Amino acid sequence: SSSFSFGGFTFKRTSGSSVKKEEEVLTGNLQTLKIRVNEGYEEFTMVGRRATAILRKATRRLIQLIVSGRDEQSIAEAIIVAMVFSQEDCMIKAVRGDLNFVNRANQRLNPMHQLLRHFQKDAKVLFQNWGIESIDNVMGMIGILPDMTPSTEMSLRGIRVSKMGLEVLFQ
Ligand SMILES: O=C(O)[C@H]1[C@H]2CC[C@H](CC2)[C@@H]1Nc1nc(-c2c[nH]c3ncc(F)cc23)ncc1F
Ligand SMILES: O=C(O)[C@H]1[C@H]2CC[C@H](CC2)[C@@H]1Nc1nc(-c2c[nH]c3ncc(F)cc23)ncc1F
Repeated sequence: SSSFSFGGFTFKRTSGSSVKKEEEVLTGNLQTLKIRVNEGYEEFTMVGRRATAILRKATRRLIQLIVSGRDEQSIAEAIIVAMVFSQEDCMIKAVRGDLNFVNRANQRLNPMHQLLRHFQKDAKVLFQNWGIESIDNVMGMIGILPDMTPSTEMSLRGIRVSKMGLEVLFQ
C-alpha cells in the first residue's frame, strides 16, 4: 500500500493482500514467541544502499527472492531480512539461545525485531538449515550457496542472484 522500513531496506508491496493472525511458535531453543502471521500471497520490492530485491511470498513461505547486490556481504544482508520477513517455520527453528533483546529504553523488542537482531548478529545457522535446491536456467540469474558464494548448479531454496539491476522488474 505505502513504503515501510525493515532491516535497513525500504519495502513496498507491489501486489496482493494479507490479514494478521496471532500464532504461537517454538524457536530452535524451545522459546515460545507470539507472532502476528501475515496470511496471503504478496509481492514486494526491497531497496538498500548496497542491495535491491524482488520478494514473492505466501503465508509463512518465501516463494522467491531475486537479489542484486554490490558484493557477497551486501547480498547476504538482503537475504537475511527476506528470510526473517517470510516468517517461515524454518527461520524460527534456526534461532539459537533465547531472545530477550531490548531497545535504548528498557523495552522488549517485538518478536519480528527479536528475530531480525538475532540473525543480523550471525546467520550461519539460518543459512545452513534453510535448504538448498538445484537450479537449471542461469541466463537471467544464478544461485548463491549457504556460504554466500555463487553457483550455476545449486542455490539456497527460493533465492536467486540477478545478472542485472532490477529496474526491469521494479518498473
Ligand atoms: O532513500 C532512503 O530513504 C534510504 C533507504 C533506501 C535506500 C537507502 C537506505 C534506505 C536510502 N538512503 C540513502 N541512500 C544513499 C545511496 C547511495 N548509493 C545508493 N545506491 C543505491 C541506493 F538505493 C541508495 C543509495 N545515499 C544516502 C542515503 F541517505
Ligand atoms: O508487522 C509489523 O509489526 C512490522 C514490523 C515487522 C515486519 C514489518 C516491519 C516492522 C511490519 N510492517 C509491515 N508489514 C507488512 C507485511 C505484509 N506482509 C507481510 N508478511 C510478513 C511480514 F513479516 C510483514 C508483512 N506490510 C506493511 C508493514 F508496514
